[PDB]
Amino acid sequence: TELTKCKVSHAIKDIDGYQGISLLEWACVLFHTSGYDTQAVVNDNGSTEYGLFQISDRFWCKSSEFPESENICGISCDKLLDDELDDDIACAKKILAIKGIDYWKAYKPMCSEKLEQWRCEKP
Amino acid sequence: LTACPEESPLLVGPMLIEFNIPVDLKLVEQQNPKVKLGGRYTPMDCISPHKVAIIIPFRNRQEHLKYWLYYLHPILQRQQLDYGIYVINQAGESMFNRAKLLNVGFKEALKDYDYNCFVFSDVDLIPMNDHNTYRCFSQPRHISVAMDKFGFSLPYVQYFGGVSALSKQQFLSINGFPNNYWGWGGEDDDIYNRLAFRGMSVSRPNAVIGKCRMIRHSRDKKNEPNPQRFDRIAHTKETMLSDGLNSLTYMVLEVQRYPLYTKITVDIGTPS
Ligand SMILES: CCCC(=O)N[C@@H]1[C@@H](O)[C@H](O)[C@@H](CO)O[C@H]1O
Ligand SMILES: [Ca+2]
Repeated sequence: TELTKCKVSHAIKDIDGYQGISLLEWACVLFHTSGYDTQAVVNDNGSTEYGLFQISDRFWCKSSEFPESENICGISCDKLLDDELDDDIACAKKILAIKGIDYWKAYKPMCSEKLEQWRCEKP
Repeated sequence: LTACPEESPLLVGPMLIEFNIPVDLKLVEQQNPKVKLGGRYTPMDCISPHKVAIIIPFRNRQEHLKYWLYYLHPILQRQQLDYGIYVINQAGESMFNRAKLLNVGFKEALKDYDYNCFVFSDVDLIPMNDHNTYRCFSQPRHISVAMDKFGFSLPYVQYFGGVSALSKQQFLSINGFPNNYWGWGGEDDDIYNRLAFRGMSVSRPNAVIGKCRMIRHSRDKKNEPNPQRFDRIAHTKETMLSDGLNSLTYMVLEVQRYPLYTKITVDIGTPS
């Protein structure tokens, strides 16, 4: 499903400030990472990135295609393709804590400035 | 005989835009009797200072092109522009390369007329308010500002993809667009960094006048998300100097003049 900036924003409130990354930065990153599409699937270089956070099956989640990675997140990759964002968020945090924000390449180039635009005034 | 006025008296404002009905170019051709071979038109009532070449990057999307021509032609004529339509068909099986094809369009269009303004338009974006003039201004112009795909909103302030207009000066000032973006994503952002690095600022119509509809379509397996875009958009400052108009090479395999448009199939090579 294609979510809106505000929908995404309200769903991830608990990642706010985690590892230093604010809500505004995440809203930006996510826009440039999956276009808010909870079902985004991008496969290249022999690995597949899934969902809103584009979490890869190379290390993080278990996919039938690449059946035995470390599955650091402890979740089936198909779980990152529904509209229930809790596990996705739970996984992303592991990524932030282990690898950091640079996992998300959209971050440095598109989200280093003009952040105010990313804010969601909707309660 | 006298210069066309600032604002066209032919404008209607908001238009209903739908892709439910099938198009018949012959009908389209009929309805637009003033369009000459090649997709050219020149207001005969007044003189437009806007000599506009419209460039459409393209590959196996003839259906979109139909709607594009069906809606765009009546609008552009109403906006009183002296224009020309150019579809830059990419031959081959290499990933889509939008920016490059836009570069080809610029060069090829010039061979036809003394154009002073270039509008770069994806084949699937249609303007919903003829007040969003498809021409050039004192600064680079972003046109697909309120696309329905983005909730009739500007998704991000640095967004320049979709449909835009640069004057020859403006386009020439940034060494045109890059040639090394194969696949989806980033090139329109790279173009944005250029306009910025050259001291220009982006101009846009308000979110109401800039409403646009986009014909949705199944993902293109020949335009997969470019894995290198994240690194490439970070070096424009350096690369706009070596990759642009000055480094453009391509081979024209065919030039087709249809009554409503000029189609140029080219071989722009492979991801070098
Ligand atoms: C991270 C930078 C590379 C990238 O993906 N840029 C894309 C643009 O090419 C695209 O026009 C817009 C709208 O879809 O979204 C951006 O995210
Ligand atoms: Ca989920």
